[PDB]
Amino acid sequence: MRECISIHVGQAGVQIGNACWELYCLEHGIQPDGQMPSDKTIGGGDDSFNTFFSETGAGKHVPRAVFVDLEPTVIDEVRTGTYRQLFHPEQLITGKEDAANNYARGHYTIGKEIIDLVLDRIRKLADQCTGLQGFLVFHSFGGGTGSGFTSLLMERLSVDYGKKSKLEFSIYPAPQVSTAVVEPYNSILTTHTTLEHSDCAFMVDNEAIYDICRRNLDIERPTYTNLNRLISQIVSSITASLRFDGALNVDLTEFQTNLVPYPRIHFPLATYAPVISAEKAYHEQLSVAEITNACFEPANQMVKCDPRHGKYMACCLLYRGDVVPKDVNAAIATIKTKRSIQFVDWCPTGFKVGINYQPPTVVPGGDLAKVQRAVCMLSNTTAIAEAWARLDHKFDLMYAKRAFVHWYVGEGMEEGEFSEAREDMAALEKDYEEVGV
Amino acid sequence: MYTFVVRDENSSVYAEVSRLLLATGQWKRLRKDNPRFNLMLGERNRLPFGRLGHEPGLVQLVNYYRGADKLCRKASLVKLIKTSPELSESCTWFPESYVIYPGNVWIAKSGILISSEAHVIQKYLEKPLLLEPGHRKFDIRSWVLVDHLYNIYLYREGVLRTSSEPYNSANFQDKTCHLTNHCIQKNYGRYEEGNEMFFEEFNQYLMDALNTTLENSILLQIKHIIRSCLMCIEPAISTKHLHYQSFQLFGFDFMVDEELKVWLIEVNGAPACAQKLYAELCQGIVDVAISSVFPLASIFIKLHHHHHH
Amino acid sequence: MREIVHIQAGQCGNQIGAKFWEVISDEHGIDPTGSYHGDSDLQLERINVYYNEATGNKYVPRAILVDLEPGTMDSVRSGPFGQIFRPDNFVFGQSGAGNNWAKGHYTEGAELVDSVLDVVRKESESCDCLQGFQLTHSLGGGTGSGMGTLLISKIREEYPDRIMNTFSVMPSPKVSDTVVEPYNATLSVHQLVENTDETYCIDNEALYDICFRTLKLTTPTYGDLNHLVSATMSGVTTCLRFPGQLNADLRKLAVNMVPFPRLHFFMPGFAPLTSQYRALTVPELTQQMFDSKNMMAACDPRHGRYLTVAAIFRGRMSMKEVDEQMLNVQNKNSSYFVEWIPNNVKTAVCDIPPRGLKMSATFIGNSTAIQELFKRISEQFTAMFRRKAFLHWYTGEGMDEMEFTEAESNMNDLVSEYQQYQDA
Amino acid sequence: MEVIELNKCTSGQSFEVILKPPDPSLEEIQKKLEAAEERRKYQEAELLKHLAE
Ligand SMILES: Nc1nc2c(ncn2[C@@H]2O[C@H](COP(=O)(O)OP(=O)(O)OP(=O)(O)O)[C@@H](O)[C@H]2O)c(=O)[nH]1
Ligand SMILES: Nc1ncnc2c1ncn2[C@@H]1O[C@H](COP(=O)(O)OP(=O)(O)CP(=O)(O)O)[C@@H](O)[C@H]1O
Ligand SMILES: COc1cc(C(=O)c2cccc(-c3ccc(C)c(O)c3)n2)cc(OC)c1OC
Ligand SMILES: Nc1nc2c(ncn2[C@@H]2O[C@H](COP(=O)(O)OP(=O)(O)O)[C@@H](O)[C@H]2O)c(=O)[nH]1
Ligand SMILES: [Ca+2]
Ligand SMILES: [Ca+2]
Ligand SMILES: [Mg+2]
Ligand SMILES: [Mg+2]
Repeated sequence: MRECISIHVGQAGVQIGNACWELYCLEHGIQPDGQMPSDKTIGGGDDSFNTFFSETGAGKHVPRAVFVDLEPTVIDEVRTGTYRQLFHPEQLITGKEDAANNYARGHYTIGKEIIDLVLDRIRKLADQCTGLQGFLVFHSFGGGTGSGFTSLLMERLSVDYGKKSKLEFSIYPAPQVSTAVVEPYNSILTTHTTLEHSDCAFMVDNEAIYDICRRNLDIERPTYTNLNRLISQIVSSITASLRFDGALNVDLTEFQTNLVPYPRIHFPLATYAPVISAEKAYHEQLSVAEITNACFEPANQMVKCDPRHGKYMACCLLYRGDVVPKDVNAAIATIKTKRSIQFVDWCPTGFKVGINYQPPTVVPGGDLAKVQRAVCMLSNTTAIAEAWARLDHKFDLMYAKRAFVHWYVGEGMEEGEFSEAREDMAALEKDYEEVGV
Repeated sequence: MYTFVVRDENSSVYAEVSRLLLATGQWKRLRKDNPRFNLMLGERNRLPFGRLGHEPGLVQLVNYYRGADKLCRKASLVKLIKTSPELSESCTWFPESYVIYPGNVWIAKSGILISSEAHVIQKYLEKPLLLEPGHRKFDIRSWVLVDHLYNIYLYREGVLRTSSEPYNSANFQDKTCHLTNHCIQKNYGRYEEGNEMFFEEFNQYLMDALNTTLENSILLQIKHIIRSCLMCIEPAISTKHLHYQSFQLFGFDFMVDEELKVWLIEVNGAPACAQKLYAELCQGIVDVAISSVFPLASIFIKLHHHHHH
Repeated sequence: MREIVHIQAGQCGNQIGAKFWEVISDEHGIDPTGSYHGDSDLQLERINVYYNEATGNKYVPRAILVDLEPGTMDSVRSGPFGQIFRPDNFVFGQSGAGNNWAKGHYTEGAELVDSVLDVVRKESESCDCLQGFQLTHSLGGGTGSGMGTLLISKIREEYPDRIMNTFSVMPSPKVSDTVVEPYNATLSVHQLVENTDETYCIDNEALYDICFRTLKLTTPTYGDLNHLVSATMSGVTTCLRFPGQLNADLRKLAVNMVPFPRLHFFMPGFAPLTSQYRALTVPELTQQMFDSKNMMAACDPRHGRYLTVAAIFRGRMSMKEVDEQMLNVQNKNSSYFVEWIPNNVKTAVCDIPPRGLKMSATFIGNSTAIQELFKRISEQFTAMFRRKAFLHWYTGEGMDEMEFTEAESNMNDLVSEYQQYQDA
Repeated sequence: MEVIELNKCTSGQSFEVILKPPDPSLEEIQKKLEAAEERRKYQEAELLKHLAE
């Protein structure tokens, strides 16, 4: 097997990491102290779960994880929390002073003083790996640490580990969930600087997740805990094929090959069904037809947009639970006739299906009900540019007035880096349109 | 107080829907670039549909259907009809049309050519119906309102955009008797005012000169064509279950031939109304399309027909 | 970033400053001797921001009390919470500043300033992570105005990367000690424009009107005005003093409220206005906090546009109701919030309410309407300055007329700058 | 509708179904980080010079 290092930058990265590693532990039957009773090879192994966990002589299973924050409060809840014994303290890295929602402060100022420390703790994990694949990087677009320090890590990770793949899990900013005014600036800056350094990136619009939690979980005012627990199910779906026996998406290189033919257009749309409330007394369990069909409804997407006015370059279906191939193909046959699913002329209209028979695991006392079967569609549609356009418009509105810019310049950053980053985003929007019309 | 913006100044129709809303005392108009609106009255080109429906706390509606351009451009209207099974390549009510990029009489259009020698080449209807006294061509314009629920509403008043020059079989180069557009004519208003015969007068002519009615001879085929065309594209454009909602006024253009067979010519995405009818149509758009989504403190005929088979 | 060093300067500075410590020490359950006698743990989780922990489990305000005469500071020591302050942090000269900016900034204050800075450094030294400074003062007298802005300038030299914050009380003929106040404020505004990150503009005009009109107090004392100031100060420091959701600090506030560095003058407000039995519904709080009659700076927010807004709700209430209501004013008054800064209103909630009320709201607006405040003071200035009236008091302390002309120009510039963005 | 490359195991199975056919260096990073520290320390100098005046 080939090991995968997960890196969690910023508050949003760290708390989403918490959620994912909690879920992974439940899925593989690993406990808070880190014992895994069902493991018989004590002290080591090369099972699929070992891609994400190392092992010790005493039988602890240890996340291949690095949590990085420029301030201590959030990672201090990992240090004192339920899964404190799970991690080695050297994996949990904190600063003293955060980046105050300032890309430039995260990237240039407070970044410079901590980048060498973090790459060192990353090297400590890379030296325990017989054959490292690369990295899963979790962060917000909006935070200063999330935007700024991530982009510098991604710059350095290309130099020190040029052979390895890098995937992003990126939280796109939403007014409805603790947005600051400057996050559009932060989002464009980090997107520009990280674009060439990232192989495949899964955007999760906080707006989409928040409404899913209102509409489908009946949660009046969703907390980060609600959103993260749901985001981690989508994450688990996507990383299931790295951690379990299977033949679709078995290494990080395959995610790029299957979902990303055009390297810059590397933002696959995630769609997920079914999301059902645990407080719902009566629930009629949904079928393979009904949940595959739910994958083409915008209300279930991780970013709101309209795939019907865009073109597909790749589509994966990752099923978890009681599913068989003939049920999937029958559902695919029905759906092709009803909906607008246009592909690009140079790609085969098709679907790579992955089925794992273990149904989705749910956190006890969580908000999601256990379900017999679930699915995560990963589709590289040009419709996701809708999200870039929104973000670009907000940038244009503020940047026309030079609003807030002085805070960035005051950290050594040149004004030209704004319009430069915005030009890359102007080129990015144009790539989507050529391919998509 | 609901809110709206205006991003088309040319729109004769939505100029009047803008003025009707303000003069209710319950709708404030905002600036062109203010994001916090209930209703867009949008542009024709490049309407930014990707920005709609992402404003927390507002329900956003817009007067265009994203994707409706497929029925409204000539090139893609032909391509839609040739490819969709529900309107087959053996479609009886569409004139035989072809596409090549830059009785055997044809017509070319997107500056209009009619010959046999010489964008879309179309079968030219050599034997059209001719209103007497006159011996003259006309076309019918029907106004259709598709609301947010995809109810198709046909407005009861249409209009005949008539010619006022006798039709000619030998002479093609003369454009005034063959092409019946209101702009190209301005005998401008010899037989009826401004080359506009409304539905009451045209019903009576049919009763007298032909012993039939507008409803039977023509309007059933119109209702079938409108309903066939809009239900074809419903999956591609419907805003049911979407983060913003759409309505749209369409203008359908028809030709009636000698044996009373109706033929679709063009669907019009941003249609102008007729001078008399603005008052009543623009009020109906408000009642049905706008006030349904945004309630305050029938002129249409609804098209629906679930035949079992 | 947790520790703040509080400085209070002059008569007004020490009066409002003393009420702040009375108010917030009651909210954190600290008594007049410094001992905690509370009930929640949430009262002590961010107590480090304003207090040091001493021997015997005592809490001592990180407060430096500055004046150029002993009167007011002796009243503070005699007053109800006087014993809680560290006695070494009382730093005071003897001759006063005679409501003279020049005496505060250039002569009398010069003699005393370095010993204030020794205490500031002392308090700074034993901070784990200092986020910056807040000063309470008026701009109309001599000490708080002139010496207060001298301190600010000096603190920026020594701590250029920390945040400077002011609660700056503006003068008005309705609540007036001397005719030279417009001069003293104009000289101070020039200092504040350059050397502070955030300034809360408490206009005394506005505090008087709130006491007169919208509270039915016929004869307002300074104590009646200072009730309103201390309640607002408690309001705007809520996120600093209790948990939590946004790790709240002075810098993040500054980054998000201040789109252009010179335009950092905020218009604070409070709801409900007090001096009750019925608790306010969330719609009422939302109406009242945005109401002109509840603003502490005598400006009509309808005469300008909001650049940024920070609203802080306090008490047990439905956040669903808060979000709906906060979205309702933005969507029903959308012309008054600039379109070119998307989503410029930021909302925050804290479960603990202030003494007396069940629920309350604190408003913090960076409106371009603040220009009216600076124009009002610029007119009062020019009325006198065109005849060089009362200038001898300043020229006798070594100042030139040039320095007045400069300050007049710098303030009229500030007013032009606010006007640029109100039409943009 | 052809169902190709079908692989199975005990924990799941996977297949494809087709409906129709058709970096800067360590020097340059440490460079432009240090160029922003110069502009930072220049700005602080112009402040400490202006305060000295
Ligand atoms: N989904 C999710 N989003 C979060 C979470 N925490 C913060 N965010 C979002 O991330 C953005 C703010 O960035 P953060 O990650 O909190 O900031 P940071 O990276 O810690 O950076 P600084 O605080 O600026 O140093 C906003 O869009 C928040 O809504 C979380 O736990 N889950
Ligand atoms: N196949 C055909 N047979 C007979 N007449 C035809 C025809 N195709 C076009 N015409 C005539 O040409 C005229 C204008 O053509 P067409 O309707 O395609 O353009 P147009 O864009 O001006 C309609 P509008 O702008 O009102 O939607 C019509 O009024 C019609 O009488
Ligand atoms: C000092 O008191 C406050 C601090 C803060 C913050 O720390 C903070 C953090 C992140 C974002 C924002 C913020 C502020 C204003 C706007 C317009 C915005 O979009 C974001 N602030 C916040 C406060 O207000 C809620 C504070 O006041 C008590
Ligand atoms: N709101 C308020 N204003 C005050 C108070 N004391 C003085 N002022 C105002 O402050 C100005 C006088 O400044 P003062 O603080 O007495 O002078 P200093 O001691 O030299 O700084 C005038 O505008 C007064 O109206 C007070 O307790 N509350
Ligand atoms: Ca093992
Ligand atoms: Ca002396
Ligand atoms: Mg943070
Ligand atoms: Mg006095």
